[PDB]
Amino acid sequence: DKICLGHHAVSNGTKVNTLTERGVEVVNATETVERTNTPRICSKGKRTVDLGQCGLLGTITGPPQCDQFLEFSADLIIERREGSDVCYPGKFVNEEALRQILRESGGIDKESMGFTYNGIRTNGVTSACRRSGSSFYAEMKWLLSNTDNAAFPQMTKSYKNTRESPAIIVWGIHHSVSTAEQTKLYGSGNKLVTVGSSNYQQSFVPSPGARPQVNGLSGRIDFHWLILNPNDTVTFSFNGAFIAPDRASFLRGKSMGIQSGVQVDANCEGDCYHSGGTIISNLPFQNIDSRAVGKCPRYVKQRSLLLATGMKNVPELFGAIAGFIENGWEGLIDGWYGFRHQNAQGEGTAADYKSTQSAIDQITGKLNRLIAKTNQQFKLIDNEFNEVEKQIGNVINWTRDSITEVWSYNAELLVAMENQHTIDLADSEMDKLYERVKRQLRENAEEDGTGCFEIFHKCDDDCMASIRNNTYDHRKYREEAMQN
Amino acid sequence: DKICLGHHAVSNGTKVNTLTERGVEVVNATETVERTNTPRICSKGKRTVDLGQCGLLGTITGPPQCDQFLEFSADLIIERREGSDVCYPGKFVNEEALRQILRESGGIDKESMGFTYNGIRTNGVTSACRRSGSSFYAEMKWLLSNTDNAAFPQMTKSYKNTRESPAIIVWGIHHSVSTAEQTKLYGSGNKLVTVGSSNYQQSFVPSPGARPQVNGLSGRIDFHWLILNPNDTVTFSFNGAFIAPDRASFLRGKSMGIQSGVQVDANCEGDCYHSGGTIISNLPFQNIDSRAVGKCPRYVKQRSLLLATGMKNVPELFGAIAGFIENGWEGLIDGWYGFRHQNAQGEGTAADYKSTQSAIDQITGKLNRLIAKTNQQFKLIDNEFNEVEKQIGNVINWTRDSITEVWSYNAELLVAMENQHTIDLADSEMDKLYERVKRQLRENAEEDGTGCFEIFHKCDDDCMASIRNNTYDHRKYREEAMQN
Amino acid sequence: DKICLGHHAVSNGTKVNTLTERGVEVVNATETVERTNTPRICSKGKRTVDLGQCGLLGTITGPPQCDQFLEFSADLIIERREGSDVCYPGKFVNEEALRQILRESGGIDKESMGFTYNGIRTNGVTSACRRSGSSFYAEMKWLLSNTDNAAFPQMTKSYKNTRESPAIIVWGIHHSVSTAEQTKLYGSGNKLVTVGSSNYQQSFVPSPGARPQVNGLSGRIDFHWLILNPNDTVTFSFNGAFIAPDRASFLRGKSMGIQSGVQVDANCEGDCYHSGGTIISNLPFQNIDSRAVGKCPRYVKQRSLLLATGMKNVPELFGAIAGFIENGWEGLIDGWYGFRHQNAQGEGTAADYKSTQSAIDQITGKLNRLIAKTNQQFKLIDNEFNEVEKQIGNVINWTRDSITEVWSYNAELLVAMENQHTIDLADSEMDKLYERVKRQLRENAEEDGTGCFEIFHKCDDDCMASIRNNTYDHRKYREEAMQN
Ligand SMILES: *[C@@H]1O[C@H](CO)[C@@H](O)[C@H](O)[C@H]1NC(C)=O
Ligand SMILES: *[C@@H]1O[C@H](CO)[C@@H](O)[C@H](O)[C@H]1NC(C)=O
Ligand SMILES: *[C@@H]1O[C@H](CO)[C@@H](O)[C@H](O)[C@H]1NC(C)=O
Ligand SMILES: *[C@@H]1O[C@H](CO)[C@@H](O)[C@H](O)[C@H]1NC(C)=O
Ligand SMILES: *[C@@H]1O[C@H](CO)[C@@H](O)[C@H](O)[C@H]1NC(C)=O
Ligand SMILES: *[C@@H]1O[C@H](CO)[C@@H](O)[C@H](O)[C@H]1NC(C)=O
Ligand SMILES: *[C@@H]1O[C@H](CO)[C@@H](O)[C@H](O)[C@H]1NC(C)=O
Ligand SMILES: *[C@@H]1O[C@H](CO)[C@@H](O)[C@H](O)[C@H]1NC(C)=O
Ligand SMILES: *[C@@H]1O[C@H](CO)[C@@H](O)[C@H](O)[C@H]1NC(C)=O
Repeated sequence: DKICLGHHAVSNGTKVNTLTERGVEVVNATETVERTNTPRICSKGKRTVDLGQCGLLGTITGPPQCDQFLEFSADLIIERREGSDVCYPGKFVNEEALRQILRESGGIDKESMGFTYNGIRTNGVTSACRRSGSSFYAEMKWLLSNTDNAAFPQMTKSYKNTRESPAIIVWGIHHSVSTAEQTKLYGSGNKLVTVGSSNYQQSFVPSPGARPQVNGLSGRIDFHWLILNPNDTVTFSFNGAFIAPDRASFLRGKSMGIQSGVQVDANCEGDCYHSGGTIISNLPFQNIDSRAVGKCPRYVKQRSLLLATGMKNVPELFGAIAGFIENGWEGLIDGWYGFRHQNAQGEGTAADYKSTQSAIDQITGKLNRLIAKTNQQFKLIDNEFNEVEKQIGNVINWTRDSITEVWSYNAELLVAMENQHTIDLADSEMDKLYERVKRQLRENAEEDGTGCFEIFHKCDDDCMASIRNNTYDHRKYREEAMQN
Repeated sequence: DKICLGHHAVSNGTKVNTLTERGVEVVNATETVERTNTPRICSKGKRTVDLGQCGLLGTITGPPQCDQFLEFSADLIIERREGSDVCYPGKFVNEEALRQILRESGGIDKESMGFTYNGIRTNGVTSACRRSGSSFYAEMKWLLSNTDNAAFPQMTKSYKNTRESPAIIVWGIHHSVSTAEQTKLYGSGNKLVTVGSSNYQQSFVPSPGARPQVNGLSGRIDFHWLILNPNDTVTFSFNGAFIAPDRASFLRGKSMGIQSGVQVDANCEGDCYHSGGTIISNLPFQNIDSRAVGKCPRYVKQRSLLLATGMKNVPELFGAIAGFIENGWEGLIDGWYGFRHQNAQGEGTAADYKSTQSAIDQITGKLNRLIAKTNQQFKLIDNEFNEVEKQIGNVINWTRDSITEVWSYNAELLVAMENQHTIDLADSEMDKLYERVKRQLRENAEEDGTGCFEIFHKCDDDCMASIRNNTYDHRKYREEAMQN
Repeated sequence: DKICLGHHAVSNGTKVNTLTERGVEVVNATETVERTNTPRICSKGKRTVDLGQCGLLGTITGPPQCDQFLEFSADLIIERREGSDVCYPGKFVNEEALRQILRESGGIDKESMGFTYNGIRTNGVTSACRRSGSSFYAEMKWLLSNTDNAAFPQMTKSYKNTRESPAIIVWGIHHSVSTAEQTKLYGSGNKLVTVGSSNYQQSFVPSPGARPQVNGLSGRIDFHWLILNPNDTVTFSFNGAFIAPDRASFLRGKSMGIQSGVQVDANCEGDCYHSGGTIISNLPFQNIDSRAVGKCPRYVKQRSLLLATGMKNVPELFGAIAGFIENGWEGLIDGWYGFRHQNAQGEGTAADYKSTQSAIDQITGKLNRLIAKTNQQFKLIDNEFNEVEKQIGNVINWTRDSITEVWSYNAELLVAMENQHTIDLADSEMDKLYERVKRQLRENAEEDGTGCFEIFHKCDDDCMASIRNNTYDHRKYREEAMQN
C-alpha cells in the first residue's frame, strides 16, 4: 500500500568543519595533515656519504679527521653535530657561501697544481694536527724559513686552469702570536701576500697579537678561497707567512645536503628530509617541521583538518537530508540510498545501485584531486648548527613566517569549501531519486510529506520490484487507481 | 479565498559586488575594511619609554642627552624624529644591525669592566659633550698622553665574560684632523688597535685628514661593537688613539620598538602601531598604513569592500526573489518572510518565525568566521628616519609590494564569493517556504504563478491560522474542495 | 498533440577541466594563457636609447665607445650583449648597486667641477683608449709627475654641491705593474688617497704586482663612487696614483631599463618587455618568460588553461542537461534553448530569446571579470649578462620560484571553479524554462519524462504560438481538456 525511501546512517559519526557551521557530524571522514615521521634517513637508491666528525669544509683542506673524505662522491650528504673543519685553530672567510656550493656539488675532484720550492723549508708541522706524530693539513704546505732568523726570499708562483669546470682554490694566511716569534719563523720587515687573478687583487697582511688559547695554540690560520674560470690564471707573490695549497678542487654533479641527527636507513625509501627523520606520506599538508628539504608536503599551522567522504549523519541546501526525510536508517548496510516498501505481503528493504554509485564516483574524484605530488624541490638556505649573519637571517625568518601564514589559510579554506560541497552533493542525489520515483508513478499515488509514497492499488512484491528497476508501466494500472 | 506569501524590502538599499554582477542592491550591508585610526599611542598595560632627544644608540655610549636612559627597562620603545646618537661628531659601523637587537631587548643592564690606567692621562674632554662644563661620553674613556709630545706607552688590557647572557661591548677609534695634532695628543709612529676575541681579529688604524666642520669639530670617532658569549674574553692592545669602554651591556627580555610622531596615551588600549597612531578594530583588512607592526589586520589596496548581510532588495539561482514573486513588501516589518491572506473576513499579514530565524542564523555564522584575529606578530625590519642600504632596501620593497598584491586579491575574491552565496541562501529559504505550504495544502488549492495559492473552500481567520502554524488537516476539507 | 523542448549541440566540442571531472566536453571554450610573443621591442610613444657597444657604466666615465651617450635622455634604456664599460683594463666596485640607479634615472646631466693643477703633468694617455691617436677617458684626468723620477707634491682639492639633486662622483685608483714603474711615474714613499665627505673616510692605497695581460696592459684602474647630498662637500688629498674626475653627474627623471637581444620597433606598442621581445595580450596569465619587466601578466607553470563559454555538449547538478533531457539538437542554430512542437499541422522548431539572452549575459559577465589589467609595475633586480653575488642571488631565485608556485595554484583553481559554475549555470536555465511552461499549462497537459508535454486538445500552430510568447490562456481550454 505504500513505498518509502531513505538513506543510511551510523551511530558514531565524525565532526568536520564546513563553510557555514562548526562541528558537523558526517558518516565518514579523512585526515589530510601528516603528523607522524619515520625517525631515520630513508635512502634506497641514493648513494650516501655520512660525514660524522669530518666537517663539510674539511674535504678541501684535509684535517686528520677527513682523510677518507678528500675525494668523495655521493648524492646525499649528511652532516652531523660534531663536525669540525680545522685542526690548527682558525676559521674560514665567507664560510656559508662556500657550504652552499659543496652541498649541491655531488662530490669533489682534486687535481695537483705543481709548485716547486727551493732555498726554503716546507715541512713545518704543528702539534695539533696529529696523524702518527706531528703533521699539518693534507693538501697545503707550511712555507717557512730555513735559518731560524736570517731571511726569507721573496717568491712568486703561478697556476693556470686547463679544464672546463670551475676550480676551487684555497690558501691560508698565518697570524703569529707576536713579532718575536714571527721573526723566529720568517725574517723581518712587512709581510705582503698579493693574490692576483683576472678578477681578484687583495694583498692580505698578517696581524700578530695575543689571543686566548684555543686547544693549546695562540696563533690563527685564516683560509680564503676564490673560483677560477677556464683558461684563467692565479699568481701568489709573498715574502713570508703563507700557507700554500698543493691541489685544486672541482665539482662532479648534482646532489642535496641535509643536516640530521638520526641514523641512515638503507631499506626504507623517502624523499622528504628534515633534521629528525623522513616525512613519508601522500597527504598535501604536514605539521612536523617547517625546515624540511626535498620534495615535501607544505607546512601548515593547524594540526588536524578532516575531509568529509560521506553524507551527513542523521541517526534515529536541497532539503532532503534532514529536510522532509527526518532520519537515517541503520539497517541499510548495502549502499547509501534505498527503498522500503510495506504491503499485504509484509515488508522488505532494498538498496539502489545507480544512485549510490553516482555519489561515490564524485567523492573519489575529489580525493584523487587533493592527493597529489609537489614537483618543486626546495634546497637548504640557512644553517642550523652555526648561525648565519644576523641581518640576512632576519629576512629568511620573515619570509618563511609569511609563506606559512598563506598556506595555512589556503588549507582551511579548501577543506571548509570541500565539505560544504560534499554535503550538498549527497543531498541532491536524494532529491533526484525522490523525483524520479515521483514522475514515474504518475497519477497512481500521492505524497505523504515524509518522503514516502502511498499507492492506490494492490501492488505486491513482484509489482514493487517494477518500481525499483525503473520498469513500472502506469498505463496498466491507470483505470483502476483513479477510482481512489 | 486565497493565501499569498512574500518577503520584506526597504526603499534605500546598498550596492555590493557579487561574483557575476557589479552593484547589486541588497537590504543591508557591512563594511569590512578599516580606514579610521586613533592618532595616539595606546599603551594600557605596557610600561613605555619615550626616548625623545635620546637616540636608540645613545643608551650604550651615553651622550649628555641620554643620562636618564642608560639602564632603562620597558616593553614599548618609542623613537622620535630628533633622536641623535652622538655628541662628538662621528657615527657607528653596522648601525642598523645593532638597532634591531636593542628594540626587542626590553631594556639594558650595564656592568663594569674594571680597567686601571697608569702613566697616562684619561680625563681628556671635548667642548661638544657639555653637561656642566666640558665632558665626554658617560661610559667611555678618552685615553691620551701625559706629556704633550713625548711618548705613549704600548698598553694591553683584558676582560672576561662571567654571566650567562651575551654582552655588548663598544669601543671607539679616533681620527684626528692632521698628523700635527695627532702628535700633539699621542706621540709618533704608526698606531695600531688590535681587538682580539675568540672570533675577532681586525687591527684597526686611524686616518687623519681634513674634514668639513660638523658642529665645530673636524675630527671623528667611529664606534665599533662585538658580542661576547659566556666564558669568552676580549683583549685590547694599542699604542695610541683609542677610546676605551668602561661598562658592558646586557639584555633583559622581550619588547617591541615603534617609530612614531604622535603622543602617548595611557588610557586607550591597542596592539597595532604605525607611525601615525593606533589601528584599533576587529575587521580583517585595513587601508591605513602598510608598515604597521604588532598584531595588525592585513593591508589591502581597495578602500571599500561591502559584505551583504541581508537578502536582495526588490522594492515595489532558485527563482523566487525576483523570480515568480516579483516584488517585496514594505509593510512587513516583523521578520524576513511572511503570509498575507485575503478572504471574506478581510485581510491580514503575518510573519514566519521558523524561516526568518533559519536565514539569520546562517548569515551570523559567516560574520563570526570573517571577524577573527591574526596571531602572527610582525616586527620592524626597515628604518624610516635614516635610510637602510640600497641593494637590500630594494629587496624589502619588492617583497612587501608582492604580498600586498596577493592579499588584495584574496580580499575581493572572498567578498564577491561571500555575497554570491548569501543572495542564493535567502533565495532558497523562500523556495522551501513555498513548497512546504504547497504539499501541506495537498489537493485543496491550485497555484497562481505569482507565488500565491487559491483555496477552494471557505477558510476564515481561524482556518488560515491552521496553515501558518503547520497544523492544516486536509482530510476534513477534502470531500468538499474536490467539488471545485 | 505534444510540445517538446531541448538545447543546442555541436559535433566537435572542447575538453575543459572542472572541479570534479577531467576532460568535460563543452560547446565552446577560450584559452586564458598567453604563449606567443612579438620578437621585437615595441616602443611607440617612448623615447628610446639603444646603447649597443656602450656599457651602462660608460656613460659616467666616457670610454671612446660612449662618446654620443655621455648626456643621454630617454624613457626606455636597452642594453646589449657586447656592452663594455672600460677601455683601460679594470672594473668598478659595487657595480650592481650603481646599475640599478642608472636604469631608473631617465638620463644623466653632467656639470663641471673645476679643478686646476699646477707643477704636474695631466695629459698622460694610454694606448688602449684610442679615439684618433692615444687618449684616456673622456671625463677624468690621469695625474702624474712632471720629472720621470724626482717628486710628486702632495695635493688637496675640494668640491661643493650647489644643486638640489644628488650627485654621482666617480674617481679612480691606479695599481701599477710593479714598484719599478710606480717610481717611473710618480715618485717614492707610500701612497695615500684620502677621500673625505660628511659620510665617507676610506683612505685607499695602490697595490702593485704582476697580473695577466688583459688586452695588452698589466695594470688596473679600480673605479669607486659616492653620492653627494645638497650643500655637502668632498675633499681629495693625495701624494700620487690618482685618477681625478672632471665632471659630476645628476639625474633627470623616471624610466625603465631592459636587457634585450632583439631589434627596436617604432610602430608597435606594448608595455611588457622580456629579453626576447614583447608580450602583448589581454590574458591574465602567460607562459613565455618569468623574468619580464613592466606591466605584465603573471607567470604560470601550466601551458594551457581553457575556460568554458558555453553549455555542456551532449550530442546525438539540476538534472536537465543529460538529466531527463537526454540529447541536444543539432538543427537548432538560432539560440541556445528552444521549442519543437508536433501536431496535425506538422512540425516546427523555434528558439527562445529570453532564456538564451539570460545565459549569455552571465557568461560575458565572467569574461569581463577575468580579462583585466595589472596596475603593478615590476622592475629588474637581477642581471642576466653578468652574475650578481652568489648568496643574495640564491635568495632571489628562492623567492621567485615560490611566487610562481602560488600563482600557478590560483590559476587552475580559478578556472576549475569557473567551469564548474558555468556548466551548472546553463543547467539551471533549462530547468527554469521547463517549469515556466509547466505551471503555465496548468491542468491541460501531463508530463512524459523526456522533457516534453502532451496537450489534451487540438492546439494548432496559432495555438502553439500562444505558449512560446507566454500568452496561453488555460481558462478557455479548461472545460474541454478535463474530458481526457
Ligand atoms: C572511511 O574512511 C576511511 C579513510 O579515513 C577509510 O579507510 C574507510 O575504508 C572508510 N569506510 C569505513 C566504513 O570506515
Ligand atoms: C630564525 O628563526 C629560528 C627559529 O627556527 C631561530 O632559531 C633563529 O635564531 C632565527 N634567526 C634570527 C636571526 O632571528
Ligand atoms: C526488473 O529489472 C530486471 C533487470 O533489468 C529484470 O531482470 C526483471 O525482470 C525486471 N522486473 C521485475 C519484476 O523484477
Ligand atoms: C544592518 O547592518 C549594520 C552593520 O553595518 C548593523 O549595524 C545594523 O543593525 C543592521 N540592521 C539595520 C536595520 O540597519
Ligand atoms: C622603499 O619604499 C619606500 C616607500 O615607503 C621608499 O620611501 C624607499 O625610498 C624605498 N627604498 C628603496 C631602496 O627604493
Ligand atoms: C496553531 O499553533 C499554536 C501553537 O502551536 C496553537 O496554540 C494553536 O492552537 C494552533 N491553532 C490555531 C488555529 O491557531
Ligand atoms: C567561441 O569562442 C571563441 C573564443 O575562443 C570565439 O572567438 C567564438 O566567436 C565563439 N563562438 C563560436 C561559434 O566559435
Ligand atoms: C638563478 O636562476 C637562474 C635561472 O634563470 C640561473 O641562471 C642563475 O644561475 C641562478 N642563480 C644562482 C645564484 O643560483
Ligand atoms: C504572441 O506575442 C507576440 C508579441 O508579444 C504578439 O505579437 C502575438 O500576437 C502573440 N500571439 C500569437 C498567437 O502569436
